[PDB]
Amino acid sequence: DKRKIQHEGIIALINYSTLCAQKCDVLKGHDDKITDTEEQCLRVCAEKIRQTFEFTNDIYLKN
Amino acid sequence: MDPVLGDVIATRIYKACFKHVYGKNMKAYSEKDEAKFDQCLTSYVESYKSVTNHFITYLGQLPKKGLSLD
Amino acid sequence: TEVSNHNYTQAVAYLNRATSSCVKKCDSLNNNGSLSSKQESCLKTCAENHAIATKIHAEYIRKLAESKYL
Amino acid sequence: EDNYAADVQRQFNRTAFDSLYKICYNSLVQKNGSTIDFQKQIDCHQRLIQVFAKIAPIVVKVE
Amino acid sequence: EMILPHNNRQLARQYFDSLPENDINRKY
Amino acid sequence: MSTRKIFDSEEQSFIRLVDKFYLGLSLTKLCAQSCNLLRNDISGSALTQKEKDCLSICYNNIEKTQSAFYAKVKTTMNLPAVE
Amino acid sequence: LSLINQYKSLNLSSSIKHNAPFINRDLYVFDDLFSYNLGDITTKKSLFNDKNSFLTSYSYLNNNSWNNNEFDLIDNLPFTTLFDNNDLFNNYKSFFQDSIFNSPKKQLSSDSKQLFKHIIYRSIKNNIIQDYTKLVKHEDFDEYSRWIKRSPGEVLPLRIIKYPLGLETIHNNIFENTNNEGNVELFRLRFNSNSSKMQHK
Amino acid sequence: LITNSYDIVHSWFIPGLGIKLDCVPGRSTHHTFFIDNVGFYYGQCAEICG
Amino acid sequence: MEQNTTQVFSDLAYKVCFKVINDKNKPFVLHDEQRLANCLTRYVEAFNVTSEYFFRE
Amino acid sequence: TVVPTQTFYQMQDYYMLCGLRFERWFRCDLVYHDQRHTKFDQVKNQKNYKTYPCYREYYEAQYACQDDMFDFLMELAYARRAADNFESDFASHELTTLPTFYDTPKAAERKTYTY
Amino acid sequence: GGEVCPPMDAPTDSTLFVNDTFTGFNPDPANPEDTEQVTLTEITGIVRRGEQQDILARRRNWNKEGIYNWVDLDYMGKIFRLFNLDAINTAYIERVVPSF
Amino acid sequence: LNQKYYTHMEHLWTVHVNRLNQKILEDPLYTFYPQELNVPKHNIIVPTIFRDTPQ
Amino acid sequence: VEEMDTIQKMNYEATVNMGRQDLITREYTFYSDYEFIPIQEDRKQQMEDALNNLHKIIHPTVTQLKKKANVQEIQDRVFRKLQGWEGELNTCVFSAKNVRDSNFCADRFTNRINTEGVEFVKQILREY
Amino acid sequence: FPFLEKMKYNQYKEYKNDYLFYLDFLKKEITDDHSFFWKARKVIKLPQYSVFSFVPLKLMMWKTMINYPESFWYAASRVVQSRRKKVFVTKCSARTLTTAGWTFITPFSSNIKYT
Amino acid sequence: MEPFGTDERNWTHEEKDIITRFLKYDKHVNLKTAEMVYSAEVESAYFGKAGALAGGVISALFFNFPIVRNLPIIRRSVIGVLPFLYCYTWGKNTQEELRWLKTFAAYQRFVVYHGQHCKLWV
Ligand code: HEA
Ligand SMILES: [Cu+2]
Ligand SMILES: [Cu+2]
Ligand SMILES: [Mg+2]
Repeated sequence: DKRKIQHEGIIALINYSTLCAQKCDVLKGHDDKITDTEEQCLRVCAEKIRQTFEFTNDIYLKN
Repeated sequence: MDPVLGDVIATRIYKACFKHVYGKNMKAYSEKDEAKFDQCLTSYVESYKSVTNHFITYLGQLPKKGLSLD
Repeated sequence: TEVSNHNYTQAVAYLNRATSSCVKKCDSLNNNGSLSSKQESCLKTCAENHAIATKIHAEYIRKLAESKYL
Repeated sequence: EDNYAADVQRQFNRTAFDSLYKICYNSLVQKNGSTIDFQKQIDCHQRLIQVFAKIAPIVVKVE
Repeated sequence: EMILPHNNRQLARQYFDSLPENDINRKY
Repeated sequence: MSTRKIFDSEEQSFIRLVDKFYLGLSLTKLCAQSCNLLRNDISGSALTQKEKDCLSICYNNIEKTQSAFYAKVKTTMNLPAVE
Repeated sequence: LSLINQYKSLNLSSSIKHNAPFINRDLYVFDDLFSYNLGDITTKKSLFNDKNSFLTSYSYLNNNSWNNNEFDLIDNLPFTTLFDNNDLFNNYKSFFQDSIFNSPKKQLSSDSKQLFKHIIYRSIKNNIIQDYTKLVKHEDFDEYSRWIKRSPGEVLPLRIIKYPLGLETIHNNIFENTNNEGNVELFRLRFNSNSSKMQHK
Repeated sequence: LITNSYDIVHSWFIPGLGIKLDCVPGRSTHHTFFIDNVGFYYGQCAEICG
Repeated sequence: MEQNTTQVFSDLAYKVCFKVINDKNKPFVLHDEQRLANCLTRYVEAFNVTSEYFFRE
Repeated sequence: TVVPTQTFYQMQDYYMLCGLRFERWFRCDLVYHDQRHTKFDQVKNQKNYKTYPCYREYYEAQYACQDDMFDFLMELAYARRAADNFESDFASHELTTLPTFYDTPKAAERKTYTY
Repeated sequence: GGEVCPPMDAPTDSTLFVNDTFTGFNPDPANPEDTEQVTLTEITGIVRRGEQQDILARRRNWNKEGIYNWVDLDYMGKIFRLFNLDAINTAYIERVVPSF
Repeated sequence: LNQKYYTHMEHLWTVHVNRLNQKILEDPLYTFYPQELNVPKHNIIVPTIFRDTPQ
Repeated sequence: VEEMDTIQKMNYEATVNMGRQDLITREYTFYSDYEFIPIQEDRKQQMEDALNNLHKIIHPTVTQLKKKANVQEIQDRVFRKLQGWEGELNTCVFSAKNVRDSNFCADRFTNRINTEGVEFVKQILREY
Repeated sequence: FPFLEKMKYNQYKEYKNDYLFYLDFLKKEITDDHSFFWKARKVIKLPQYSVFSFVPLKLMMWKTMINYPESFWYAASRVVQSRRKKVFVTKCSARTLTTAGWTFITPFSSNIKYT
Repeated sequence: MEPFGTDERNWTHEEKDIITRFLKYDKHVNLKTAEMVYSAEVESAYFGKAGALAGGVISALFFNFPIVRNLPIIRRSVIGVLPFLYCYTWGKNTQEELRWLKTFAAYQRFVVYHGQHCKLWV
């Protein structure tokens, strides 16, 4: 269903945002502001996730 | 609380107990593993009781309005 | 005075997550069927921390949702 | 329509697929993102698919 | 009012870096 | 332990199947970790003989004690019947 | 006049499918990839995620989860009995006397709506998840009440207060206050932790 | 005696003691009061009030 | 379902933030509550950044 | 006596004296109002019990004022304590007051002490 | 307050019994939130534009007397204290039954 | 026009040269960035849990 | 704390209730107020530690002075510097956007107290 | 005094300018429109009669009332024999309808609340 | 908040407009102040139109006045349009003055509401 597909897409967004936040060590308690270095790390993590998913989609469409 | 939630609880317990038995040594099955599973079940039940007691106690001792003491 | 079934289930879910996290943190399953004094102290501390964190997390989520209104 | 069981099975397959892929990505990604091998990701995903295919009849069942 | 150093965007520095090498501002 | 009639029979069965599905995913991750499947040294897309044997041991262990442990937890928790 | 080019796209589904970090959903492998015993499914069943939050959403959907219960009815916990433990029973009642742990369905629905609005707008920026109305909000406060008074300006984050000296001559001591180190205090720091609450009468 | 009045001016008038204290609104008037005998004295209001 | 999406969001927020904050298993203080709030804010902002990059740069 | 009655003693009616005493008590209270339940009379245990520093000024103000005027002044005190309005935040009239011998910069050395 | 059309049938998807994201309607016959209980009727019609005054065509309305001869969507929206006056003035839907 | 702004511009240029000589490439005090360069204010402020004072 | 007579129970209830005025009034918030990010608890403790360090230096001098006028003069001289620094801190904390900015301002204020405040206090006390 | 209250007819004032729903107003149940009903001032034990008329005896015939150019106070002025001669039952006109002596004393004189 | 004194700059048109749109739409402003600014906007608008229209009518009459009607076209036009210019200026000035006086009253109410004036407290 279209609603189910949208739900899965948003859940995937949440899961991989959490994964990038954990991998970049963004979550800290000393202050609530994410520095520009951490924002760059998060964006690079998101870019790598996007590239990996493009590769996987192409491979599975070929197969 | 629907009974299925209890079933859900069981699942978590099983998962935890599994990690305590075969988490490191992936051996075969015997009565020793059954005894270890029963030990883990009892430990998890006691830990759940303790956590429930302390959680509810702390969240109920937080003041929320004027003291009555009728 | 009146608690919904959903709110009771949410309380049970709070207890479930607190119990799982305190079992993992305090190694409460590494026993002979009964908890140790050190394990009991660690479970008490972890349960109190979970109570505080649950209160703060619920307040933060409600304040975010309400800030959408404001 | 009448394929309610088929729809539920399709949802289960999609969710398991995505969860296994996320597990492999979390396990394989290195250096706060920006470093992962696409072929290694695909191989891990296939191996985890085989493992879950063996596990699903054992665990995922009714009654 | 003062802008905090972490919230300070060095726009003056950005323009300074874009200047030619033989520039009066670089001489200053 | 306070039990109520909330979900229907089919809905209860589906929720049980859903938690079994997520338990299956968790056990998939568990057997993968315990059999050294998740490593960067792997350069192939197939399971080796040792990995297959360890996975078979994991499946056997899951098979032997799942129902028994669920029954034991159900007896220990002792949820009162819904009326 | 304001709607001329405000809403470019209306389909969230297309943007989700072409941009979300998930594998393509049209693959034919999702039909018989794995084998499960699903019993009989005579109704459209939907799956919920996170392996811990599915039951909360399943209970939220159901209408029988909103039947109010008295504590004497729900006087039990999954591994603990509360009818024989009076202290824990009272703490349990106090726990459920918090408005943040005992909310009506309307509060949870509003919170879920606003959180989903936040998620969609921060992810897609599609501008259709926001409220269509433009709300102008003004505070109407009854200033003619002596029981509650607001704070003109604010109670500032920090105030340094001089301790008065010589107000007491009972034993020829002009320092009313002394800290734990034993040193007499001349100044005090007062903080305003909550910037919006009223000041008690 | 701190004499005051809620609404209008009254007069606490004790004839036996020969004293009269004017209770005036907004005026907290301090009077000294000394009675040098055991006595039950009646009195009235000596300012027109209604 | 949208409520399920928000429930997953909130539960993941609490899980990750409490794992980070409660690291030494010491009893909490008031500043520990404030640090948990800071970690939750960082989680929300990290989600904003990552999702915004995912859809377009 | 902290605030003397002799400041306004020619007047039998104590209204300016009432205002003066209440103002002094309100200054003292603005210093100590939020520490009362932790360091002063309103502590839970008598171990940490201490008399509130403004007790004498409070009783003097109560003596000088009737309950009606005291209620008016308490309404003003609430209005000024909600906003945390210390009088020193607004006071400037000392710049438009005639100089006096008591206004010397060396206030401690102005007094001559003698046995 | 008559019944123009029979109320719409309840959906067969249990996840559709929540308030809609955009319309805000809950298709729940027994809604736990009493203040959010709505009954939805589904109509089909044709979009038509509003009318204008043409005195020579004998389409003139006296608002004060209550005599109306042409569809003045602006006045109709104002008199009924409706909210989206512009989206009311733009057009209106003429209900069309299928065959009879 | 030159008479009005000659001294004002001399002071501005002198300040510019002084802060370049001191190698100050940071923005001056009264610099008000546009909307995109500003820091959004964090709305979500959660007050700490109220607890009774032991003393 | 349970076992006590009626009078003791009433006194305990009174003492408890006199401390929950902050609890009761936290629900009544105003929409039109200008909110600010408050000073964090650790920064509050650091500022109070700096104040206690200042009080450590002044204690022997003020306790060895037998004139109230001298002690009041010492209090006034320090208070002007402290009030200027407090005004700077209040401005920079009210105009703060995140907790990082509030922490920066509180750290600047504490560093001013611990660096220049002690020097100024020592000079004053040497004068006295 | 029932003839004085013009709030009774306020519902008619709405449609003096808004004719639109005047016809809808006219199709309404008649309860007290252009009529005065006086509630029972006496206990009457007559089960045969459901409703009793307590109209004043000097207002029963409108033929005499319509052409008389005077207010309806003639129906209220000394029409009962019930007198009560008790010094303590004097319900005066109003407690505030007094004077403050030939020396106008304040705030007694300068306030409508008291005079 | 505004500087006070003889040497200070008077409120410019841009400042008045910005303050008006601040008081009308911003939060931190009570409902009464915003309603004051709204009532200022509603009632002031009549005077500009009224002045312009009265000036137009008077100028139409003045273009045919006993001496104006016999003037050359340039002088006749100038003398005829003088009443229109005067009344149009009167209408615009009255509208601006009424609106700004009420808006400045609302601004004073806002300043006292948030305690943003020294030497003013309850
Ligand atoms: C002009 C001054 C004047 C006069 C003449 C009178 C006349 C009288 N007064 Fe009056 N009285 C006052 C001045 C006066 N009074 C005042 C100021 C008050 C205060 C009011 C208040 O308290 O606020 C007062 C109040 C007052 C009270 C107060 C009631 C109360 O306090 O409870 C009483 C009661 O005993 C009283 C008694 C009398 C009596 C018995 C007479 C009798 O002597 C009456 C005698 C009658 C005459 C004197 C008539 C004169 C004869 C003529 C026909 C004149 C025409 C002749 C020629 C043209 C030459 N008076
Ligand atoms: Cu009297
Ligand atoms: Cu009297
Ligand atoms: Mg008198």
